[PDB]
Amino acid sequence: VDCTMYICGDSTECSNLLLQYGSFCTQLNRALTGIAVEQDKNTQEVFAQVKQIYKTPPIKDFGGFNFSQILPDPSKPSKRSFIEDLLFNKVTDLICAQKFNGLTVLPPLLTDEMIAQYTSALLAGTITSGWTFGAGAALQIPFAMQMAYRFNGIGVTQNVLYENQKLIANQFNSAIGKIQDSLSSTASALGKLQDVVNQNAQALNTLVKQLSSNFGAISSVLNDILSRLDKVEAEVQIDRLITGRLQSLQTYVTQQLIRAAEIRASANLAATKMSECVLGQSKRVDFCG
Amino acid sequence: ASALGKLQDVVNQNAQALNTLVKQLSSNFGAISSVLNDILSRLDKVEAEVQIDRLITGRLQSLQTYVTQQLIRAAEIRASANLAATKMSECVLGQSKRVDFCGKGYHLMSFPQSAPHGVVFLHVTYVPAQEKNFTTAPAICHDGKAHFPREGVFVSNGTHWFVTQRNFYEPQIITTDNTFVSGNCDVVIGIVNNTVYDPLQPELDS
Amino acid sequence: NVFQTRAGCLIGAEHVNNSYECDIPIGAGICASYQTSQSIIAYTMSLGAENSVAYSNNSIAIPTNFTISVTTEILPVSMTKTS
Ligand SMILES: *[C@@H]1O[C@H](CO)[C@@H](O[C@@H]2O[C@H](CO)[C@@H](O)[C@H](O)[C@H]2NC(C)=O)[C@H](O)[C@H]1NC(C)=O
Ligand SMILES: *[C@@H]1O[C@H](CO)[C@@H](O[C@@H]2O[C@H](CO)[C@@H](O)[C@H](O)[C@H]2NC(C)=O)[C@H](O)[C@H]1NC(C)=O
Ligand SMILES: *[C@@H]1O[C@H](CO)[C@@H](O[C@@H]2O[C@H](CO)[C@@H](O)[C@H](O)[C@H]2NC(C)=O)[C@H](O)[C@H]1NC(C)=O
Ligand SMILES: *[C@@H]1O[C@H](CO)[C@@H](O)[C@H](O)[C@H]1NC(C)=O
Ligand SMILES: *[C@@H]1O[C@H](CO)[C@@H](O)[C@H](O)[C@H]1NC(C)=O
Ligand SMILES: *[C@@H]1O[C@H](CO)[C@@H](O)[C@H](O)[C@H]1NC(C)=O
Repeated sequence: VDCTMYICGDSTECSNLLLQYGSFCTQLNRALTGIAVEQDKNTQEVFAQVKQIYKTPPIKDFGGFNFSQILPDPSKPSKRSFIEDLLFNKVTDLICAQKFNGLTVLPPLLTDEMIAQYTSALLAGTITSGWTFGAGAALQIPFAMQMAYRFNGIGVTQNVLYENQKLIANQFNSAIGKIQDSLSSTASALGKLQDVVNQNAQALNTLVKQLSSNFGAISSVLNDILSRLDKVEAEVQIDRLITGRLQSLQTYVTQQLIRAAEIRASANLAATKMSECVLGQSKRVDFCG
Repeated sequence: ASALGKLQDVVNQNAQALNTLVKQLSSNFGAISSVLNDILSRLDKVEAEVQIDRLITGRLQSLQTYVTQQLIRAAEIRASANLAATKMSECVLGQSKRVDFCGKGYHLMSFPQSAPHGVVFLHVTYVPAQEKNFTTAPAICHDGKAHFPREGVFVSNGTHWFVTQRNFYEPQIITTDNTFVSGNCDVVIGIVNNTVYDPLQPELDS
Repeated sequence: NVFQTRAGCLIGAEHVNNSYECDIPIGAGICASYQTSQSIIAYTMSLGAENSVAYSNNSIAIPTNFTISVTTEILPVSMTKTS
């Protein structure tokens, strides 16, 4: 957010007064930048834990497990697995309105197409290389001989899988299918994401609507106070706007800080799962579900 | 200088907001001056009661900004301190089965080292290095029984089937002590034809 | 010397069709670095180096040798107390 503009639109008169509150204007940018920086640190920690970008082999023989659902779709222009498209449709003007007053939406450092390359890599190494790609150079291992280990991890002797493989194949595939409809037929599964996006767009609306409030001043248009009244008095008026608005930023900023600190906690939970659950096999009961 | 950036940032950000907290003592906040007394001795106090508001209202706010910062920033350290206790507890005092919690590679031990307003772990981790492409099989028929490895996997360099531990290449001839019997030769997908040597059979022959 | 980006109007860095590691993060994948005479460049960040695991249902790769690496990890604990 541009503090000087958001508070004082196109008025040096107001802009000069803002200087008398000192470093509020600057320390807000210092605050929001701290957020904005670590957001691309979060996405950095979570998705890219892998040194190299692996890609699935040309031909898929996993022993009956069908990953065409979850693997990148070679026929989409932005390659994203069939499932991920179900997600990007559910989640969702505010496009320039905010951008009027100095409320800017900076582009996330990593484009979605890049995020889909990581989650391809992580998913490409998980399938082919087992869990070893997180500990070093990936080691190709037969996927059906991967799942013999992941049973030993949970205490089921591997002779179960080598005998039940065909069955386990179908249970897997038929399980993947229902994941589509679980997402496809209900829009509330993504509420967690949907709530984050809303609350952000929420406070922005609120932050904008605060521009139209009198805050005790004679009007909410910064120029009208300058137009109607001689300055001597209009100074005191614009204070009630500034004091009101300048406060109204700190409210918004403080919310973002607090809210980001939640995401910062949720990000680590992902980065923990991504490392332990995806890259390894978790022994923590009901941490992975 | 950078590897301590995490620490150096924390020390900075405090002195930063500490600085900014101080500079706010020089700001007018709308009042006629930022010196407390110089408003007084200029005016008769019944006016100063009005001005000193805009000083107090300003400064009092600037505290609550700074304070509310610290609380938020405190929790940020708070979560980091909890993570340090978790690593100190699990990584150093234990051996962490968790993956990449103690750093890349399988974890052996950690050595904590103090640092100003922080801690520094030295994670000693076991990273494999040199690999060799191996033909493998999930199972081995012998008489029609199936043989599976107790730990590790059947491999071969292309002729002699060896069972070896997984995270290091240590081939061993395949005997019953290596392998347990389950099922038979139909079901397994990928079982090969081989002979699992018996410790006991030769021991008899005398 | 002007170039149009996803993140905005960039000036004074020669576009590069090559793609290297992200060095100075800018936005939407554009990442700048100093090297080639020399000029600041701007290029689509390559996420990672590329690999394709050589995979076949009988193919396994078992490490014959290892390293022991010591990786420093650094965390805050406390911050300067004040009143
Ligand atoms: C994996 O599943 C997908 C669909 O879930 C299969 O793609 C289908 O293939 C059949 C061919 O018999 C077509 O009739 C369908 O139209 C395809 N559907 C889609 C959505 O593409 C795919 O063949 C399966 N592959 C494996 C290896 O199991
Ligand atoms: C695979 O490894 C086995 C185990 O060493 C090799 O078998 C030995 O090969 C050496 C060759 O110098 C002979 O001197 C030994 O008599 C062999 N022992 C046995 C029990 O066979 C085998 O040659 C290796 N094959 C390949 C292709 O690497
Ligand atoms: C392992 O040996 C078995 C026999 O003990 C093989 O099974 C037969 O293989 C022949 C071809 O060599 C087929 O004509 C027979 O039909 C197979 N058995 C039956 C009952 O059909 C087996 O092919 C060999 N290879 C394996 C399984 O690894
Ligand atoms: C294993 O085979 C692949 C096939 O492309 C090859 O690239 C790789 O170098 C081989 N492994 C070793 C250790 O040479
Ligand atoms: C492994 O894949 C090859 C295809 O390259 C196939 O000929 C062979 O039958 C497969 N073996 C098993 C056990 O799946
Ligand atoms: C990249 O290549 C295209 C042709 O495919 C060319 O038009 C463009 O100028 C090149 N970019 C640079 C920075 O030279």
